[PDB]
Amino acid sequence: FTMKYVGSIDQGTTSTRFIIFDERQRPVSVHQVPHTQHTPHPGWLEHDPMEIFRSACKCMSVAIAKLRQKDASFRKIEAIGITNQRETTVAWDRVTKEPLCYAPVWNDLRTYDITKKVTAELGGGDSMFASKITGLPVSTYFAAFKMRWMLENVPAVADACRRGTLCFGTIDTWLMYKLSGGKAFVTDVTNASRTFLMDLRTRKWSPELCEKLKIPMETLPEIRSNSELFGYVETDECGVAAALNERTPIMGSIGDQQSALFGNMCFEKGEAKNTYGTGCFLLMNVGEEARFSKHGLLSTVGFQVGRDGPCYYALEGAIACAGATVEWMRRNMNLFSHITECEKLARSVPGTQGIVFVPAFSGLLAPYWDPSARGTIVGMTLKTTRAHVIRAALQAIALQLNDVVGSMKRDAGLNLSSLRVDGGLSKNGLLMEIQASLLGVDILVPSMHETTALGAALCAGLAAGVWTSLEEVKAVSRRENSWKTVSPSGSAMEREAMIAEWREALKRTKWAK
Amino acid sequence: FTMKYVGSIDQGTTSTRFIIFDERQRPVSVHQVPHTQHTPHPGWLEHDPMEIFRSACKCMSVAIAKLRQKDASFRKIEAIGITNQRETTVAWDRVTKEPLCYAPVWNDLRTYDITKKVTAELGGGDSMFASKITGLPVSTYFAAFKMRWMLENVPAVADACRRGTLCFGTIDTWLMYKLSGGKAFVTDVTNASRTFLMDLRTRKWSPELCEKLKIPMETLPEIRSNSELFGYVETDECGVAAALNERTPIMGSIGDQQSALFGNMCFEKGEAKNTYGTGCFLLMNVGEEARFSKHGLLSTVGFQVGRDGPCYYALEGAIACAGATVEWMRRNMNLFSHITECEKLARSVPGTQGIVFVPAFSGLLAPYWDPSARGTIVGMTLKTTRAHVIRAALQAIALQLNDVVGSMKRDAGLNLSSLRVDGGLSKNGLLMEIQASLLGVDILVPSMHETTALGAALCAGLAAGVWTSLEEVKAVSRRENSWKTVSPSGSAMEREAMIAEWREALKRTKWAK
Repeated sequence: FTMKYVGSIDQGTTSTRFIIFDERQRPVSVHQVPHTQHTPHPGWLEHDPMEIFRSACKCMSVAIAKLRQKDASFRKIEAIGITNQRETTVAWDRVTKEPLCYAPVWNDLRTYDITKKVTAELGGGDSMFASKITGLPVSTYFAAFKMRWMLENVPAVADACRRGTLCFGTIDTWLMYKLSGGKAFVTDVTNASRTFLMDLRTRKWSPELCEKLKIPMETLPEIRSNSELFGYVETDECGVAAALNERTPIMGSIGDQQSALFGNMCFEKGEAKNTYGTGCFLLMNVGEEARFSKHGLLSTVGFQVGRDGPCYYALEGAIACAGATVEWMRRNMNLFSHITECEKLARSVPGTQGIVFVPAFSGLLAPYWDPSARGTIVGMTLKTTRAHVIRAALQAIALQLNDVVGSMKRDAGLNLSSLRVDGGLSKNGLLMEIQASLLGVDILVPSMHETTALGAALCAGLAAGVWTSLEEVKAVSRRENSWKTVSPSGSAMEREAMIAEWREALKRTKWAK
Repeated sequence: FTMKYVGSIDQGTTSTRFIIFDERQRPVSVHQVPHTQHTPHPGWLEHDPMEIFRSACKCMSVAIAKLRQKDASFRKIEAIGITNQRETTVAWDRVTKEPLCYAPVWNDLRTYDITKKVTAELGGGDSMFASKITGLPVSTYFAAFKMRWMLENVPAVADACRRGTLCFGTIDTWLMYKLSGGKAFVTDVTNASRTFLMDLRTRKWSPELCEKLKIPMETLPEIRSNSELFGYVETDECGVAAALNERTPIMGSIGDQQSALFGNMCFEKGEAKNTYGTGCFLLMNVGEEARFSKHGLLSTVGFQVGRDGPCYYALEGAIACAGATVEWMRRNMNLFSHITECEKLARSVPGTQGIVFVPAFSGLLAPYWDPSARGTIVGMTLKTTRAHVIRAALQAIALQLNDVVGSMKRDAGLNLSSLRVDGGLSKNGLLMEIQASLLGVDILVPSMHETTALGAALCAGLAAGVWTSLEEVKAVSRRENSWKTVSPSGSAMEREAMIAEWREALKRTKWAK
């Protein structure tokens, strides 16, 4: 008949974007809007929920209008998916339809005290005590402790709970709620596994944990899968219902990192993806039976297509300062001026010439979690230059990623075929080359990199019949979107030495608790 | 009645200078001449003895001619003092009055094998086997080991020793020999305390040591004080005699660090000097009985005025990278552009906010000697900037001196009353401030900065009758050349946290082999 279009709302930490994809999985229109990073106290971070909602409406409004110019024919989007910064938690009132306060963000640290209380009083000192249930350890990261914090610290959230009018939700839940004009109150499986309130295997709330954590189960959305009807766009903000033309269904919702796992087509077990952002997130499909880590890695839902579809599980590892380390060398240290210079400088020298740079600015994590680890450089000499330091920082990222994959490989009980990679630092050739060398697998860099956004459109398109199967979805990707492989070149000696040098380096990073 | 003037030959590693001073201790005329750095093998360094000799003659000539033009009251130089690069060793012939080879320089590593032979066979493994005699460990620096090397590897030397036509001399001896036409074969006690052949307690050659090191006592100069008649300039190379016009006595000889100690007026026990060069050298006057270190510091003669006058001893500490650290951050790391900016950037932050930079690029020295230590930075966060890193560098210079000082304080059973500072990094006002807070004593910075050259002018002039006593020297100086006094200015708790962070940091710097 004619060209069909699916919409993705990509709700991130620093901004909101809306992207329209056509049926050949190509993004044809985009708009982006930043929202304000509220830091009321040191280590705290909150976002304005209404600002996020509007950013989303505006993005939808402009992308549509721009597409209308490119294709005077376009009329309707078949369905819209949402992908979102996870763990961030919105508190709101069922009837005023308004937020009770600003949403604490996933990396916010206000809940540190509640976090000690939980592991001591509830876990007897074991921070992993609920890990066979949720997949997670206790930390400031997860939704639940944000909910507790709002209950304990914000009068409005208190009354509203008493009155039986309190809604909690992650950003997918808030968005779907406000988009539908208060009609939908749902969350998908990937997002709900980041709350600390969901049994990972059954995919249902945990009465046990909501009791002990004292979150009143009536405050929580219905859980669903990543691909099925959530509701429709009813709303009029920024004139969106009118910008869409027919009633538009919402048919995809999925956490950003899992979305990137899905948009990179990591459909079978052992298939993995790393997103280099600020920021590194690595996820591996472990298959249909959930696996639990003996190394501190997270167990989480990878994705579930359909009310009745199979739930695939993931192991997840993170690095905090990846693209942040490059920004730091640039903006904080004046080691170079324009992002271009980073790779050029690191390839200017043959190697790091005895130095290690451990950029644990925010602590360690991964499979060696250490909060007191700090940014460290060792081994310098009067021959050491900034180009060694830059290459060192790039090596450290890849070596942390190596320890993570190495942990995953043992926890899942399987191997890594290859690593799909997206985000900023994957535009860095030297980074990818060192990474392949260490891992010893091929690394695939996608030309169309809007992968996180795509995963959401995939979920919504599959539900809406735009695509019929994972099979079709892959075949379209294979046809439409070229790739670039980076293979290992590491001569097996160089690799193993570099790891033991890095081993030693890690011993010198403990700084201050 | 008429203006009196004293001359100073300052024969350093990279060049030679002749500074004329008036009785106000003002420098009125200078001329500088470089000499070639012959580096025939890696780790090696030697100078052309004769090139050095003509450097000084020509310095004398031109400086004297310049002062006759610009000063009508100038008639003659009352006396000449020599200060020099210590340990650098010349072998020359008693009759030809020429050198048998170039002079290994203090930092030349050719004597390394002979150094391990000595500590293993004479020391029984203990490189300190002679420090209660010489104040020194076995090491590539000292003159004895350069002499042995020359007897072993240079035919003409071995031959000349054979014939009894051999002279050995540090640069002071060589200069005074050649300047006097060969009439004076003398050394000062400061330079002779760097040969490894002088018993510290008598200030005489140790027949025990010359035996064990197989140096014929017949090849060595007579030891004298720093201030007394050495000889007279008689040579006419470059017309010096003609220039000098009258007959001029050489009446000052003193190794370069002891001359900085003397030029900065450290006459009493507890007074110390630090030269902020590449490069840090700290010397403390410890009184009239030699004191020995439990921590690796060198014991030496500080100064002796008069033929058998009172001899003041000293303790010597060094750090390897100071000015070198500042150049490194500019040149290798791009942290700043002009040298101006270093103190500017370091000043724009109130503290280091946790980070420690130990710039042990070439190993650790001083009282925690470790050649495996490498340059290392601990405690960085994403709030850390170049400014904090600059600051931490400067702090680290001060911290290392504090360690050297505390160690000297213990060893000599005494406090530090003031530290007189000089060298390029002494113009860094913030560094000067951190060091005063850290030590808790006043830092004195002289405005007439030619302090190394002046110590030699003062030796010669005390002996010639220009200044009548040590007290007149101090009064003229206080009268004529302004000192800057820099006071302690912090809290004892900030001090103590800074020293605590530091000890910890040191613990993470081992890296090499």
